[PDB]
Amino acid sequence: ADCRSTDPRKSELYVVEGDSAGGSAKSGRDSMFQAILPLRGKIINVEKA
Amino acid sequence: IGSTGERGLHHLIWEVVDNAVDEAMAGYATTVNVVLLEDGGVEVADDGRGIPVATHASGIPTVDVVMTQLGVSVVNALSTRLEVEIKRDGYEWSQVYEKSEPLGLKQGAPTKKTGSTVRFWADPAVFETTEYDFETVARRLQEMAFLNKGLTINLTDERVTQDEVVDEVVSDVAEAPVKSRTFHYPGGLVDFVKHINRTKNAIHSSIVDFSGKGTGHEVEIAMQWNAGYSESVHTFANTINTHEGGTHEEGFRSALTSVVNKYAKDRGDDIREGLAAVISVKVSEPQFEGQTKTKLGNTEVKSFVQKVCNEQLTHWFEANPTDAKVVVNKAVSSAQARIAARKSATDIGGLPGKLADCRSTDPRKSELYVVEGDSAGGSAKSGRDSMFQAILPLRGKIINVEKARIDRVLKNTEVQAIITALGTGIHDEFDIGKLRYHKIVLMADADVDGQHISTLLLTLLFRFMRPLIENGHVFLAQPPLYKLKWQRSDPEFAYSDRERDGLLEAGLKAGKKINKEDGIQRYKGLGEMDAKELWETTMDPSVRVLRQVTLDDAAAADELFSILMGEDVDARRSFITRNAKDIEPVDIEQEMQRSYIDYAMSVIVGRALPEVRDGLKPVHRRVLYAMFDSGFRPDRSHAKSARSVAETMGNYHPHGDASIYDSLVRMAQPWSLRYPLVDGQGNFGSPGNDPPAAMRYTEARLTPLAMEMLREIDEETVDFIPNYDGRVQEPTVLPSRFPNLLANGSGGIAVGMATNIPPHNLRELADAVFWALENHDADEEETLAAVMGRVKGPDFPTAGLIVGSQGTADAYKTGRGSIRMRGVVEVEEDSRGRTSLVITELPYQVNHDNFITSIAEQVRDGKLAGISNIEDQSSDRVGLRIVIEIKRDAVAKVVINNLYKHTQLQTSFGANMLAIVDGVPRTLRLDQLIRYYVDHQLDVIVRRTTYRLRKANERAHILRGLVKALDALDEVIALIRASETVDIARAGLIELLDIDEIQAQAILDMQLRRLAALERQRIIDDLAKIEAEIADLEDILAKPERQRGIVRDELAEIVDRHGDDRRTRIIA
Amino acid sequence: TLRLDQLIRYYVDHQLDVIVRRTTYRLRKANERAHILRGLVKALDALDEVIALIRASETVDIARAGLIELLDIDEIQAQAILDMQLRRLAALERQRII
Amino acid sequence: FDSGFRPDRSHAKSARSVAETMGNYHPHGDASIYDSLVRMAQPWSLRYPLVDGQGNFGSPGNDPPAAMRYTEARLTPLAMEMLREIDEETVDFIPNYDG
Amino acid sequence: VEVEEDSRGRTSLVITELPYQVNHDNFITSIAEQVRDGKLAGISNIEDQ
Ligand SMILES: Nc1ncnc2c1ncn2[C@@H]1O[C@H](COP(=O)(O)OP(=O)(O)NP(=O)(O)O)[C@@H](O)[C@H]1O
Ligand SMILES: [Mg+2]
Repeated sequence: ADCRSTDPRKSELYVVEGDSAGGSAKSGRDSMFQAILPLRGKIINVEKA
Repeated sequence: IGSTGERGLHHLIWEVVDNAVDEAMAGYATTVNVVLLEDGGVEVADDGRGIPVATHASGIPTVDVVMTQLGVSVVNALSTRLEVEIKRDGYEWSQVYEKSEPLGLKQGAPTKKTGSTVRFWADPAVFETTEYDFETVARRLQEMAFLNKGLTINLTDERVTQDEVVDEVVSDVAEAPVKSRTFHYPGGLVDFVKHINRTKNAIHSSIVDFSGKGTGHEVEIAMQWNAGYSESVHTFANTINTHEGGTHEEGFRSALTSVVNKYAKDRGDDIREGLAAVISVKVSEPQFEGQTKTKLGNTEVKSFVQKVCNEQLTHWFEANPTDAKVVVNKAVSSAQARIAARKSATDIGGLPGKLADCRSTDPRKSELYVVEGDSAGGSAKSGRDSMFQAILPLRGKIINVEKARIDRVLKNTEVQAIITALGTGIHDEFDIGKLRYHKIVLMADADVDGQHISTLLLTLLFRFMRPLIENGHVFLAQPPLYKLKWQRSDPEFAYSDRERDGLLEAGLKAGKKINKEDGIQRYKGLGEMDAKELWETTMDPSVRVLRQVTLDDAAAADELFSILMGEDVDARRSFITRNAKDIEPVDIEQEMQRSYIDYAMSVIVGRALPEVRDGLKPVHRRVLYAMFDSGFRPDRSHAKSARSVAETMGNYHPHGDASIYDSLVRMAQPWSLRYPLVDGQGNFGSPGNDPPAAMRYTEARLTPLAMEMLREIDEETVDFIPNYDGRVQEPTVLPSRFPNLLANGSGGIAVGMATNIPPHNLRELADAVFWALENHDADEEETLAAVMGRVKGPDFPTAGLIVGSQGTADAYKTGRGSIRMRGVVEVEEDSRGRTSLVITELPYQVNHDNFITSIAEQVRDGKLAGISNIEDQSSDRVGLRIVIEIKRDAVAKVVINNLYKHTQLQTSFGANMLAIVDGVPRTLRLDQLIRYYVDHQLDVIVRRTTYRLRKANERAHILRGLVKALDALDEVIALIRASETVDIARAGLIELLDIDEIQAQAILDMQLRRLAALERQRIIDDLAKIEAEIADLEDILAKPERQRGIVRDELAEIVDRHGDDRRTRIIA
Repeated sequence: TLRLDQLIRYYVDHQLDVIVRRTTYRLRKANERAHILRGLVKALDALDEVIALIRASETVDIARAGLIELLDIDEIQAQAILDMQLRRLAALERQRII
Repeated sequence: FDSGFRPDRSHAKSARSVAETMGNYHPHGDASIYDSLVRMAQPWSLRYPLVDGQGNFGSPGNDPPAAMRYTEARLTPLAMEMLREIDEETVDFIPNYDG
Repeated sequence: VEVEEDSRGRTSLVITELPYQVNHDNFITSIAEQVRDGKLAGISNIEDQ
């Protein structure tokens, strides 16, 4: 859910999980400089991987 | 007669009709009129010769002689009244029989015209039911006209309710600006095979027809071969369906095989594989053997039919060789396909651990019980008597064998399992000798699942295992209907509705105690019953009642199964819409019909269609009510979603939280409902691919609009019915003080039929309701004109645009129309001259995240061009912002146009005005939806006024009772103190003051705080307060036009505080 | 990870705690119910005057504070009397309270 | 216990006992709850069963129990001793999922 | 395990009890497969009575 702002200085990335606060973080945000990455699946354990 | 139930009750009709038709079969009667009467009788009129009226050999008229002997005599025997009108010998007669008593034949008017008429009323003191199945009757008469090439049969049903769908072809549209059917088939058996191969879709075009005159008989055969996978070879011996077989069948088969071998020299089950044929024999002295009274014995008929078939069959192949060629290219295909089918080390093979077989080696004393795994799997396996009972629990899904090829049938595990248990083969490999259990007891629930399974198995046994039914090895468990649960005594089990009252009264009268709300248990599932209960009530031979599945007409049963289980959706749809207001030998065609309708409707009402009155399916209704009754009103603070889900799950809808929360959420989502019924808190997803948060996290409560949906439900404004565990009462419909169906819309597909109603504006809808309220006495044609105009079209929450107004006017005037929807795109240039189209509005039901991707993948595969980027800049603060970057070479106007072309940015909404009107699925016009809602609202008001009057004359009685005690307080208090017990004090009150046991208990249960001066005056003033209300509601009842007004004003108020400005703009 | 004795003793210990926690609460409740019955029994002796008082006061709050002026008791004890249903003033039921 | 399903009183459908747990104590999917309910009802599972069931409660084989709408279940004389005087502040209490 | 017989003359071993937590139907299965695979010989038949 990318923000308007092109400049990374003023940009902001919010990493959620769609199941938790995806739908709502997407609504609440100042879309001018805020982007939402709702994690919609199972993340792996990258330790001994 | 055969049965005291429905099976035997119909046999009377056949015993009457069969005489009238075998008169037409003599060639004297042209038309037979069959009338199912409103009361309970049956009228069978005809234009035959006339029943012999004059005095017989005995001395009493021949009409009376035929009515009390061998036949039709049994009709009069089992009749409370049987009238016989005869038109013969230049005059017409009366002859009436009162409870089988031949009273007298009065000769009136001189009729030079011939015929007869029999009107008989069945005895309810003898039969369980006196209600005849129209479809059962309808089907058997249809074949009666097929067998006789020049006869008309006219069936009419009188007891048809004012509204109900009567039509054979139920119109997919409009339906607006006595069930009758006529049978006449000039083709004969030719017309019959056309009817058979209608759906089967035949290879060749030439129907084989030939007639064989006999030395004491007469045969007629019609044939056609199909693409289909089975033999539809229906046989008849004197209008009787010889389903078992007989010499005419085995003579035609000999002569048919000895004909297909002569034409194989040119260029068994094998041949027959395709064929749909009809053998119609006439035998002078026919005698039938068989386990059923069917199966023609007559050995000379074999030699006659084989001689007729030999000569006439070869002849067709000689004269029509071009079709004869495509016949053998199906027959030899059948051979090599089932040849290849044919074709392990130290194996038991006997169903590993998916069955629990009986100790008994002998099949004669052995019983197999086919149960559903989760239904009676464990309880049957344990309750049983292992010495002779086996349990095959079906742990899986059963295929709809009806149209499928024997390949997919035998693959399906649950089908494959059954065959392995019985031991007998399949079609060719089938040998009844190998039968391992001499009783097959199918046990399944009354629930929508159990009925769905019964249909599936009765389809299978009828097709792939017909001998098992005929020989009478297939049964149906008859489990208890009720469990009368006494407090001190052990429970008694009732199987009948009548039997319950029996044990209920007698038991109470004998001095027993039962709860008078939840005291009786109506079973729905076998899962309910304990192991012990299961043996004592439905498994033990010493107590049980079984139901023997008997086939009574295979040709009519072929029809029933080809409709409900077949591939013809429009025939099936129609049947459902017609039949919507719905030890012992049982008919297959009637169990199969009841089980189908019950399942068909449960899946229709439950998930497919909204009610016309309140627009909801039961789940939403049950969420809203559990919420209301739990007190999650808008005044009070939100409750965790889980709480509402739990309250619905535990009391009204006991199926997994899954669907319950899924509906709760939809009613909360402002992009889902035009007028949201739920007021949510937290993450309730997005119009993209974002789900809502867990039920444990989100919170919801009713909206003040949903409060109008519920408004005064507690005041007996709707009919309540007992919930799944008959512990509480659940409403059949919600009051709906605003028109929910049209206001919010409705979608849904289930069992062939689907609905798709759009959402509308409440303000525009109130206008049309006020018009209907006011202009209460106006024509369907005028009121439809008025509703359109007030209502200017659908008003989607997601807003957008409605392009044109034909599909809009279509769906209003018919009930089916296509509504074009478009999205609002704005254009904004950058800073570096880079233009970009920004989607601000998208049509209703288009998924946001699924849309962006569509464009992305369309651009990726070249189908979309001039697009360099897509961004979702949408938030709650800046609405929808799907930002499409367009190239500097590309023209923004054409890109906007190409998106309107390919993508979801433009999509037409297909409207379907389907709704459950009086339990009947119905396609409706805008005015009908309006007038049915006003109907509801006017009922709601009188009912509300009724309860209010009752619940006031109730209170006033008490208050008058209390006031009486306040003035007599010194006496009242000095009395109570002197009396030793409460009941002694209560008796003294009824003495002292002329009051009721209820007015006196009001005094006793009265707290001391209520005696302080202000509170006495509170009771004094309350009585005169309530007495003023009583005066009013008496008037409200008295004046119906005053109630019409209440509706208007109460609804204006709702649109004056909750109505809103039109979201989507209608354009052209 | 525990031996058999570790499990037996941790059990016994919890039962011994369950008893004291109960007895403490039972006693805590027994004195609560006692002061109430003490309140009502006191009111049963003055019953004539008690009844005379309640009806002589317009509101329940004048009657409540009047029920502490009359009988030397507390607001919880005075609310126990006011909420007393008339039925509880028949001979057998008055004897149940005493 | 809180819902009053003592062994004195008649059997309540499993769905009522399930809905209550899910309602204000454990707000998850009914399967996890009902599965626990069913275990305490099975005499081949618990040596001393805590649930007095009624209906198809599966088998020690591959037979599942019936739907929660069908089976009925209540507490056991022994499970009553497990809850013996919980109302009497014999144990510590904590606030539930919503509080 | 009890060992009944003298019916037709043929002997059989009837399992009257099984250790705690063995799935009955997965056990009958287990035996039957071993028998099909030859791994368990002598067993001519298995059934839940
Ligand atoms: N419309 C009719 N006109 C003249 N005679 C009739 C008519 N309908 C019935 N009958 C006569 O009524 C008689 C009595 O009926 P019934 O006892 O059923 O004998 P049946 O028809 O020979 N045998 P069944 O095969 O059992 O119907 C018949 O034998 C006919 O002769
Ligand atoms: Mg007859």
